[PDB]
Amino acid sequence: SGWTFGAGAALQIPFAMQMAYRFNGIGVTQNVLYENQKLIANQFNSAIG
Amino acid sequence: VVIGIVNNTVYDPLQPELDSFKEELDKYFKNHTSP
Amino acid sequence: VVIGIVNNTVYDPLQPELDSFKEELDKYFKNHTSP
Ligand SMILES: *[C@@H]1O[C@H](CO)[C@@H](O[C@@H]2O[C@H](CO)[C@@H](O[C@@H]3O[C@H](CO)[C@@H](O)[C@H](O)[C@@H]3O)[C@H](O)[C@H]2NC(C)=O)[C@H](O)[C@H]1NC(C)=O
Ligand SMILES: *[C@@H]1O[C@H](CO)[C@@H](O[C@@H]2O[C@H](CO)[C@@H](O)[C@H](O)[C@H]2NC(C)=O)[C@H](O)[C@H]1NC(C)=O
Ligand SMILES: *[C@@H]1O[C@H](CO)[C@@H](O[C@@H]2O[C@H](CO)[C@@H](O)[C@H](O)[C@H]2NC(C)=O)[C@H](O)[C@H]1NC(C)=O
Ligand SMILES: *[C@@H]1O[C@H](CO)[C@@H](O)[C@H](O)[C@H]1NC(C)=O
Ligand SMILES: *[C@@H]1O[C@H](CO)[C@@H](O)[C@H](O)[C@H]1NC(C)=O
Repeated sequence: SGWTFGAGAALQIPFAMQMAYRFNGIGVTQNVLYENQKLIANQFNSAIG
Repeated sequence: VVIGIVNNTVYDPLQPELDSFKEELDKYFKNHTSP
Repeated sequence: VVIGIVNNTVYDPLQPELDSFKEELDKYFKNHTSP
């Protein structure tokens, strides 16, 4: 549900396109996530291990 | 390259101010051909 | 539906362009009007 559940009703959102909202708030356009969706996932999967 | 892309049409916004001008620009070409 | 709205004119940025391109075509269109 993203951050929407801490500020009212809870609205769902696909997780693949929720990181695009977090990337947008940093200063990088949201296209760079979809270009490297597989590369970013492996970096997060490996760093959590 | 992106996963989940879908097919659709993106509306050109120059055309609405030019499609009416297509009845103007192209017709002006045809405006003097016949006479 | 808006309280306090006012009347004015919003000049499109294509207005100098139409006076330089559309009118240039019109100038070209008017060039063949006399003959
Ligand atoms: C911005 O411009 C528009 C259009 O020029 C103005 O709308 C016009 O407002 C007048 C108000 O007096 C309308 O006159 C009305 O005429 C009817 C009869 O048709 C009469 O029964 C009413 O008592 C009134 O006198 C006029 O029709 C109307 N024109 C259009 C095209 O809607 C508008 O008032 C202007 N903005 C401001 C803040 O004045
Ligand atoms: C950007 O950095 C990432 C992270 O190192 C690079 O991905 C690695 O690239 C090497 C080079 O072949 C591979 O051996 C690794 O397996 C890659 N890591 C993963 C998790 O896939 C990526 O190549 C870099 N991009 C550029 C353009 O240099
Ligand atoms: C979206 O449109 C493209 C463009 O036609 C589709 O790509 C075609 O895919 C078929 C396979 O079923 C190929 O035989 C065609 O040659 C492709 N077209 C081109 C121009 O290469 C694409 O399949 C469409 N997306 C979906 C989900 O149907
Ligand atoms: C053709 O040109 C004349 C001006 O000579 C104009 O009045 C007329 O509207 C034009 N025709 C069209 C279809 O716009
Ligand atoms: C108008 O047409 C004549 C005829 O060929 C040409 O010589 C002249 O250059 C044209 N005018 C413009 C502004 O192009």
